[PDB]
Amino acid sequence: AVTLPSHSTRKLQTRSQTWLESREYTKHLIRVENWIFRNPGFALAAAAIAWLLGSSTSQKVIYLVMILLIAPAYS
Amino acid sequence: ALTQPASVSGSPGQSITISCTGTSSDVGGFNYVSWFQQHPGKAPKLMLYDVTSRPSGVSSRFSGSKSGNTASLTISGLQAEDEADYYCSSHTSRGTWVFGGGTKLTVL
Amino acid sequence: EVQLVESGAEVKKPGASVKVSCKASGYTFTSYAMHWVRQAPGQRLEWMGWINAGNGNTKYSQKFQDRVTITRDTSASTAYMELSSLRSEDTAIYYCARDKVDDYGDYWFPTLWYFDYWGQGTLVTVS
Amino acid sequence: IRCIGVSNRDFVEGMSGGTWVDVVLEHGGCVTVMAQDKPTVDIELVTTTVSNMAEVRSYCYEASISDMASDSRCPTQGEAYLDKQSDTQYVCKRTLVDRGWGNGCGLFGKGSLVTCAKFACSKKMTGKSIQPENLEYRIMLSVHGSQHSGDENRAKVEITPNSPRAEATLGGFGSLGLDCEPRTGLDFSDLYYLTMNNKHWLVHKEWFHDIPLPWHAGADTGTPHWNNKEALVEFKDAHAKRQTVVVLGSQEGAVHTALAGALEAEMDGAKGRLSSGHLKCRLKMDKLRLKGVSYSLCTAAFTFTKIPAETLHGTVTVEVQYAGTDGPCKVPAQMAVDMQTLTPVGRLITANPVITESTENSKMMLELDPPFGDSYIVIGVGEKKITHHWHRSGSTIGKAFEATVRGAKRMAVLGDTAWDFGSVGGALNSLGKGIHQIFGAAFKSLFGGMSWFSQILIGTLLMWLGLNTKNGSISLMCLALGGVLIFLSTA
Amino acid sequence: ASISDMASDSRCPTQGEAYLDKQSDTQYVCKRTLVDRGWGNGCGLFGKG
Amino acid sequence: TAAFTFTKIPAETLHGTVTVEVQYAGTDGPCKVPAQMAVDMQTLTPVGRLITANPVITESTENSKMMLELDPPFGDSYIVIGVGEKKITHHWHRSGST
Repeated sequence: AVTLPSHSTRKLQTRSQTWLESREYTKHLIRVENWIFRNPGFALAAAAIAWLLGSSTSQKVIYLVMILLIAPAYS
Repeated sequence: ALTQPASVSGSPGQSITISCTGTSSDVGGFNYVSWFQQHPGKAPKLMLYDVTSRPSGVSSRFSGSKSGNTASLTISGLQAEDEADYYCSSHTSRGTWVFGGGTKLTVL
Repeated sequence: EVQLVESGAEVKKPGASVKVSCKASGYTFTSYAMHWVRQAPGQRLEWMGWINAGNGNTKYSQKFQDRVTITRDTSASTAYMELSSLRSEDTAIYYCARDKVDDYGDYWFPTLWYFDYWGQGTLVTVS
Repeated sequence: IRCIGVSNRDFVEGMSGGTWVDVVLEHGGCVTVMAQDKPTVDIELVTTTVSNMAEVRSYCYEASISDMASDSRCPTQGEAYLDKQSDTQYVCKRTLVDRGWGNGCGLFGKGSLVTCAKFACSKKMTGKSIQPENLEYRIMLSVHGSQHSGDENRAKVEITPNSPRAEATLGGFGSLGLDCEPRTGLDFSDLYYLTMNNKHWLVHKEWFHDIPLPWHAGADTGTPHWNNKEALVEFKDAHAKRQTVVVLGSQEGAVHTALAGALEAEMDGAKGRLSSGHLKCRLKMDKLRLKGVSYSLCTAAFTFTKIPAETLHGTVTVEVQYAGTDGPCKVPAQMAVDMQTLTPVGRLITANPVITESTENSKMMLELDPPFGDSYIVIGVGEKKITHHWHRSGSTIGKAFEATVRGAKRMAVLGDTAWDFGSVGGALNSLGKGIHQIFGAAFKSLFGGMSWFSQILIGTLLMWLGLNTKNGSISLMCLALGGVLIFLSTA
Repeated sequence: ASISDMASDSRCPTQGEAYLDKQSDTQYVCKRTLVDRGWGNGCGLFGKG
Repeated sequence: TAAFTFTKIPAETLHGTVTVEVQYAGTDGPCKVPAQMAVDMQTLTPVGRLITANPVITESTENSKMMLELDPPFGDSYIVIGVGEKKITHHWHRSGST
């Protein structure tokens, strides 16, 4: 069906390569980059919402990053 | 319901094996495997229960083994009084009993 | 010691019904379950069913679910098997075998050595 | 030999228990165990076969649908009921439809529609349960000595939990005893064996159970009965006046990506071969002897036949040819500097090299561990000693750094077991192993549901957190970060 | 209501799950639970079947 | 003083105890079964507890059978049955902690 849990949660650790090892990092970065490239307006909106939250600058930057990670996954 | 060879023959003094192939519900999953010997005229006699285990007054020549879905009775040192019918039986998972086709052993 | 003795051989025309007993001796009849096994001439053995002589529960095989009735008589230490609507295929030898019933009085799981003692047999001839 | 070119081989030198040495064998590389007066032995794990697995819950990844039917009721009646809802082979769905006075129902509310379609499955995939019993490992070991670069020098050892210890008999060399731990090797009590279509995987439990696909439940005997029967059937409806049933597409490429971090496996007949695990063996080398001692020295001539080559770890393999017919005979060989004073520098990995045949031109291969400077491989006795010039690259400091990197990678791969590779046995080793067990349990409980990116993200996040938190928990964060980020950047 | 011929199916601790052929029949009420098993009962393993 | 074989396996009960079923090949009559739980086969030091009797084989025939149960330590260990050079051993792992 639609959910189909990923197995990388329970990755079997051994000397040999796992099933699809070469694709993990580029997988997630590609999803995020493609969504942000298609929708920049939400980059603006997430910057604003993150600015309204969090006192210090570090908190606001962390909020911006976490919003821009939650949005492409619709998690 | 259990696949057994039609007949098996062996000269006196050597070992021989009778196999019994079942499914994952009767022989594959359970240690409920028994071997009965039946001389003509008499009623069957329990030769082995619990796969390997055997009753008290039974000669230690009869041995039992099991691998996957196949049980096996092994007779080492084939004696004279061994020509009879050998039947394997198993208690299925659903609570019923199944018997084997039957094997006529000939000591020649 | 343990002795299961059945009634003598019987001949019946098709359509009739046979009733074969199995008298037990040498042990406590109430604490054992009796199985009935049919053997065709020179063929495999066929399990037909069992009866728990303690409380009276029975279980028949799918092949004989609606043709066989097994009952018991504790006071007389007997187990009767009645087969109705006989056919030419039913010409075979009927054996009875004991099996120990669990200490709780139920017969859910059989004991590893099911058919440790048998009956001598009884030939039912369908003509 | 058999481990010269492996590039993931480990040297287990000496013994302080005098008799035995612990060792963890992995599928990737092999171990050369070298004692003080015993022949070097190369030990490798080759295959692990699993036997007589029991089927559990085959799923269905390609569905097919069949004669659809439907039933409908006027707006004020009961509910639609198809006589094929009492059949466990049909997928049925009930909805509401606009009806009335045009369709042939005199009332205008919403009627009830039921649509059913017969479900059939092509290409079920099936998982099977592995028990740590009836799981067999094959260990191949070989001895150094007389074998040329290309049987009293090799042995094969089958190890199952029923017989965890064995003795490899190497004629004239004695016998190597191995007591091994086959059960606790790779945790095969959470791992199923999955097959889809002639492709088999080693898969975790609790991933093979949270899959949303129509599943049977073990013994497929007659007419198969799929339990979820949806997740491959979509019930659309047109503009409030119809209903349609479609099937989803074959789901085999979605599972292939759902599997990621699940090991590949192969299968021969009823048995499944894994090529990734790790066994732990204690090696008792107390019946290992040196075959070559009490041999007269070979004094005819020696010629290099291939060249001295350098393995990936610094050692030097040398293949020599002997000219004289002497017999079983001991080869003189060493590493030297300052050929006036032939003082043995470096160490030679072959335990003892001996020429074992009595023919004209015999062949032998030895290997040796040269020092780091320039040196000379000297083979021969006198006035006929061939010398080859050798140059080894990196100082001892680089060797210690590479040793620590190998140890870190072995820890990241094996978890707590890494403390058992030279486990001769001390209070310090046991203390380290214990505190590592505690910390590993804690870390696997807290983290360990993350996959190279969640771990990198949380590593950077906690790294900033510990860097600027200014409390005494700085160290706790940064250490957890060391753990996480190396667990990422080492695999 | 009225009830009729009961039946049951059991499996060893490390197997799949029990399955009666009368679970694919919409005229039967079926319930699945866990039962103590092992060695004595006749299946060699000791978990819950 | 004979050789023992493992008829089935050393199964694990729910509470951690091991059940072992052994078969005896010699004919020494009623005799004690030497059984222990050990690590470090070099120095056979008894670790754990054997929740069974001073296990004995009753019959005097060629092949007899026995069932004994053991309470092993939490680490990895070996079931050691037999006296010397014929002692069968089995590898066994227990999960919990004290």
